Amino acid sequence: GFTLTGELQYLKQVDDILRYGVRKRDRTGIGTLSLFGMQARYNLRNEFPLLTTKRVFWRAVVEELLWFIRGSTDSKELAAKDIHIWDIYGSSKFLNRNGFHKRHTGDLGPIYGFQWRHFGAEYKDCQSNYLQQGIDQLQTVIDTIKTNPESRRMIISSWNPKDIPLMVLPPCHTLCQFYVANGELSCQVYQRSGDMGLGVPFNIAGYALLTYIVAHVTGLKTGDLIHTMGDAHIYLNHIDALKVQLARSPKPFPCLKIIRNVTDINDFKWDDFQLDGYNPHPPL
Amino acid sequence: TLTGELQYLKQVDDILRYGVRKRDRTGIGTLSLFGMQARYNLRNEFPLLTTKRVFWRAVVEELLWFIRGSTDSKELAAKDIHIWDTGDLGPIYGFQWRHFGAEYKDCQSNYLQQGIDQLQTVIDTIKTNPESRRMIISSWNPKDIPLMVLPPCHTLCQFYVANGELSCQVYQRSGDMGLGVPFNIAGYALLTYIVAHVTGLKTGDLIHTMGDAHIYLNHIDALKVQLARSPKPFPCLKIIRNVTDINDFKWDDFQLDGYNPHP
Ligand SMILES: O=c1[nH]c(=O)n([C@H]2C[C@H](O)[C@@H](COP(=O)(O)O)O2)cc1/C=C/Br
Repeated sequence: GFTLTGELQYLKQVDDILRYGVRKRDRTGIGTLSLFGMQARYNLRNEFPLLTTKRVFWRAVVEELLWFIRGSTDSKELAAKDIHIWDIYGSSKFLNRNGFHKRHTGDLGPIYGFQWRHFGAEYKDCQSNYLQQGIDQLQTVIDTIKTNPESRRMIISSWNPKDIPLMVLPPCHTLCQFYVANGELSCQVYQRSGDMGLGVPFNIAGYALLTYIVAHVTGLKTGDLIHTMGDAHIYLNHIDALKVQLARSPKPFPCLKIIRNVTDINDFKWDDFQLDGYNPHPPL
Repeated sequence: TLTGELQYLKQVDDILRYGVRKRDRTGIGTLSLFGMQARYNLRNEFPLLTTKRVFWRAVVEELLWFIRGSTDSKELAAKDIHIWDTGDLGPIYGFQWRHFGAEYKDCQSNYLQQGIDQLQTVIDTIKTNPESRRMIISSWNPKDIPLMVLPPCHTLCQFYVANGELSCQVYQRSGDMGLGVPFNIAGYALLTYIVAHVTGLKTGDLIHTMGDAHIYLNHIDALKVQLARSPKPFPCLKIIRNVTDINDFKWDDFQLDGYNPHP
């Protein structure tokens, strides 16, 4: 291979946004450097693509995925586990200032988890029960992988325009596609908007984890994660930090082991995962 | 740092040299690679492949068929274009582009003001919030998919403005390099030209992303021939009339110059 992969390509990406990126006025008010249309390959064979040049909150990644898997959209459940990444959007101050004054605290609307397990259902609130409503994208993929893995139609999309106005924020990782070859599960994720500073390393971990999880329950080996994105951007108030992180040579990716033989997609716990060798670089 | 049609050709070559044995949905064998991407420049050129003649008139008429939200294949046959061959194809691209989330009945029923007009929405957003990262047209509707004759290959696309130029990245889940992909490239390259013209913007890049990029085992020889050929300079597409309405485009409004494909 003469083309970069893994954390080298990620760093290759932030570098290009730093030299060729375009300054644009962002929704949040603060400016960003932007490039459009990127793609990075992350090998999943015998290693886990958890970025090492700066520490990734691994436990939040795990809990958020299981939070997606159970169809949940109540940020309080994450905060009940000291995972406060969605707390801002669940907070009462945000909900009222953004037209969601009738919704109760934590109600994130029809976010990822809802679209994953019940796409098409009419959303009520994060407390409601929606079982056997909508379309279970996650479970149809698992069924298709077991029945007809040659399929090129194994996709999970969160982009529901009809439900989007109810969402606190449009799905950044809009969809992913699974792919099976040589009894080896692969997964490409399309990310419409990717903040290189915060979200992108967090998402890469999640969809790598998701591929590991699905490949687990389907008896398949993990192939590759392909991280495709649209508006690849770097917030201007992060440039100084990203250039310091840029000089760090990334360490060997860690191992991921599942200590239990989970057969049910909903039956995964935080205590099921073993991460060996994660020795990221010291903070700023 | 590989430009133009050579991007497509290297992709073809890679799936032949590095491609994986994977079975097609119909039973035939294919060579496959998961995850690819190509950047086609739209500045003073149009990425219509030259190493093989592409059905230019169906690219245009199908798009204008998508734009007016038609799911009737008889509408394309009425212009001697039968690439979709009574009539009712189910809630395909046209119904998803203009009426996403509406209740589909048949190809003759009316869906105006029903569902969500993604196409006009991204148009409005370009004139209003060109810095938006949410300008997306998705054709993937798990609800309506079992009623489609064929699931959408081009799942979605995202538009992007920078320095007055309009760029589009399209996600194609499944790419037959032998036939589909070339027709598809020009399909979304043409789309960018249309939305740019309406919005008054320039044309940036078509970013072409693929999932299962594959080659059928019949087409190997016929692609080994095409790869032997030398690429030729891309044509120049000119929108000859000043159209303001996305629905006001006709075949006569397009002038394709300098297209010299191989036999
Ligand atoms: O636009 C296209 N481009 C393409 O390559 N193809 C090709 C891609 C693939 O071989 C086949 C689609 O079958 P599945 O992937 O669903 O099993 O047709 C098809 C289309 C039309 C889609 Br409607």
